[PDB]
Amino acid sequence: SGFRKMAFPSGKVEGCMVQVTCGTTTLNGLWLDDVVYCPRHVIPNYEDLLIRKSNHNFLVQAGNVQLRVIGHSMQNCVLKLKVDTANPKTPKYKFVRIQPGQTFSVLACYNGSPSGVYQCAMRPNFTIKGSFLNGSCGSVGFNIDYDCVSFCYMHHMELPTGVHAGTDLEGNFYGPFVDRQTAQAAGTDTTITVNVLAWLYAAVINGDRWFLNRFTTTLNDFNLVAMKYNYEPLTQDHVDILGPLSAQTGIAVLDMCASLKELLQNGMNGRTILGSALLEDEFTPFDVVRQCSGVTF
Amino acid sequence: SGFRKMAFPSGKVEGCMVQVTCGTTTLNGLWLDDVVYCPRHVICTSEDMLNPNYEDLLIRKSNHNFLVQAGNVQLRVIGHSMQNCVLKLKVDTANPKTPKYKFVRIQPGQTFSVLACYNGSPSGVYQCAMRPNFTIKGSFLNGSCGSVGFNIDYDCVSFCYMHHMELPTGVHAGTDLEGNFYGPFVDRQTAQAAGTDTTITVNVLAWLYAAVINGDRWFLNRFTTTLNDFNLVAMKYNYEPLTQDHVDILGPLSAQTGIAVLDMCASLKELLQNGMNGRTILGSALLEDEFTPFDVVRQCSGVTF
Ligand SMILES: O=C(Nc1cncc2ccccc12)[C@@H]1CN(S(=O)(=O)CC2CCOCC2)Cc2ccc(Cl)cc21
Ligand SMILES: O=C(Nc1cncc2ccccc12)[C@@H]1CN(S(=O)(=O)CC2CCOCC2)Cc2ccc(Cl)cc21
Ligand SMILES: [Cl-]
Repeated sequence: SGFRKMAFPSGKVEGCMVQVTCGTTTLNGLWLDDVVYCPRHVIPNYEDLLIRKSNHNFLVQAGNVQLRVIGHSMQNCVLKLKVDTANPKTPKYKFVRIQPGQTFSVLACYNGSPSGVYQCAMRPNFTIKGSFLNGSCGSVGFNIDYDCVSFCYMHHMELPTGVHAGTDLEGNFYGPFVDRQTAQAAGTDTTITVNVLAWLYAAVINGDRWFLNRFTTTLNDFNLVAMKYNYEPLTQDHVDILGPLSAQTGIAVLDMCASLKELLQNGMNGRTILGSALLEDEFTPFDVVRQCSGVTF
Repeated sequence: SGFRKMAFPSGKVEGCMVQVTCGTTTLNGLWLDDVVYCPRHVICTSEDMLNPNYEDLLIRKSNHNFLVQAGNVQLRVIGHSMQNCVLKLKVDTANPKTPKYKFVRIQPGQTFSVLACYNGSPSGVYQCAMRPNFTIKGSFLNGSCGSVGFNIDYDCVSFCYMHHMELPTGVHAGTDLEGNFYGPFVDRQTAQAAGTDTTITVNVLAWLYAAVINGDRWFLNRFTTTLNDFNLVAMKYNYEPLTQDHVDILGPLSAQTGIAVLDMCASLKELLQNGMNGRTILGSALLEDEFTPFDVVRQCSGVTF
C-alpha cells in the first residue's frame, strides 16, 4: 500500500555528473565515455563565440580530479567537450526525446555535485515545474528500463513564472524557447488527462472508490467536457494504453471518464484522493503499473 | 524558483542493497563493511509471526542457512547475532562500495529518503516523514522489508529507518538501524493499530515560509497570537502542539522573510478557519507537513522574492 511520487534510483547518473567552468560561468556537465555534454550557454552567435575558444579555456572537474579537454563541438544548443579520459562509471545509455505528458527523474546538481532527485512531467506547454536555483544548468532528466539509462532532458533556464525549460541530449529545445536573455513566456498549460485517469485507477487499486459511479460516456462527450476545463483531449491511443488498468480494476476507461467528468463539474466536496485535494496529472499509466507491481533496476 | 518534494541522490545506498534468504522468506539487507543488517523476522514463518520466540528460532540456525546475494555474487555468512529487532549477519567480504555512514535515531516530524527495494534490487526513491504517531506513509509491497530510510547531509549517509511491516490502515512501521522500533509496535502479527495521527505544525509553518520566499503572501494577515492561544486553536484541528523549541528553530526563516513566528502562526490559524478558497500554496490545495525547517533552508534560495 501507499502511493508516492517516486523517482528512479539515481546512482547510474550520479557517476556521470561533472562541473564545467568557462570564464565566469560554472554549470553541470554529463560525462559519458570520453565526452562531456553541457548547455552551449556556458560560453548570441554561438559559432562566433566558440571559434574564439581553445580547449584549455574549458575547465572540467570530476570530483577532485581535473579532466583535460582535447576537443569541442556544438550540436544544436548542446556543447560536446571531448576529454582525454573515458568515464569508467559510464552506464548503458541512450539519448531519447520524450513527448508532453511523459514523466522522468531529475537529478538536480550544483557545481557538478548531485543535491537531490525528484520526479516530474513534461507539461503540454513543454515546460517542467522543477525545483532549480542558479547553478543548476546542465542537470539532467532520465528514465531507467532494466539497466539502460535513457537521458531525455538537460536543464537550460528558468522562465518568469518560475517554471523551467531545456533540451533533449541532442540540444533540441522542448517548446518554442531559445537559449538567450529575451522576452519568452510559457504558453497556457493544460492538464494531462490520460495521467489523471491513471492516478484515479491507482486510487481504486489502493482502496479509494468514493468517486466511482454507475455511469459511462462516449469519447466525444467526454472530450467536449474536458476541453471546457483546460484538459488535454483523450484519444483512442490513451484509451488503449489504459486497457490493463481497466481490466485489473473492472472499471472501463469510459466508465472512469464519467467519474472524472463528475469530479470536474462538482469538485471533491471536502474529500481527498490519495491524500490530495487536486486531481494529480504527473503519473503516467506505466508509472502506476510499475509502482503497483514493484519493478526493479 | 519552484518547490518540490526532493529526495537525496540514492547512489551511495544502492551500492549497499543485498538480498537475504532464509528458508522460504526473501527480503532486503543493508551491507556495510563486513555486516549485513536485515529485519529479524526473516527467520520466521507466517505461523511463527503470532508469538515468535526469536531467541529460540535463531539458536536453531547455522551460518549456511542464511543465503546472502549481492548482485550476481553469493556472499558467505561467517557469523550472526541479534540486536533488538535486527539481525546482523557477519559476512566474509567487506562491501567495497561502503560509504561514509552513521546510524541515527530520528524524532517524529523528521524527514528522510526511502530507497524501496525488492529482492535486493532498488526500484525507486521517495521522500517521506516520521509521523507523530511513529508510522510512515510509504509506498511498499510484499518483499520490500529491509528497505532503508536515510539522509545525506554533506557526504555522510545517515541511516535512520529500516522497513519491517505494513499495519492495517496501509501505513508502515519499522526500526532505527539498532533494531529499536519507532512507536509502540512489535514485529509480531498481533492486533496493533496506528494511533490517531496529527499534522506536524512546525513543518506546515516552514512550508508557509517557503511559500513567502517563493513570492506568495496571499495568506498573511495583520494579526499575531500568543503561543498558548495558537496551541488551543491548533489542537482543535488535530495539529501537534508548537513548542518554544519549534519557535526557536523557525528563527532563521523568520529573520529572512521579516515575518515573526507568532505572526505566521496567526496566518496558519486563519487558513485552518477559512480553508484556501479555490487558491493553492506552492501548487498544493492542502497544508503540507512533510518539509522540515532544515529542508526549506536547504532547497529554497537565500533571497526572498
Ligand atoms: O535561466 C537561467 N538560469 C537558471 C536556471 N534554472 C533556475 C534558475 C533559478 C534562478 C535563477 C536562475 C536560474 C540563466 C540565467 N538567467 S538570469 O536572468 O540570470 C536568471 C533569471 C531566470 C528567470 O527568473 C529570474 C532570474 C539568464 C538566462 C538566459 C538564458 C538562458 Cl538559456 C539561461 C539563463
Ligand atoms: O507486513 C509485512 N510485509 C509487508 C511490508 N510492507 C508492505 C507490505 C505490503 C503488502 C504486503 C506485505 C507488506 C510482513 C508480512 N505480513 S502480511 O500479513 O503479509 C502484511 C499485511 C498488511 C496488510 O495488507 C495485507 C498484508 C505480516 C507481518 C507481520 C509482522 C511483520 Cl514485522 C511483518 C509482516
Ligand atoms: Cl530528528
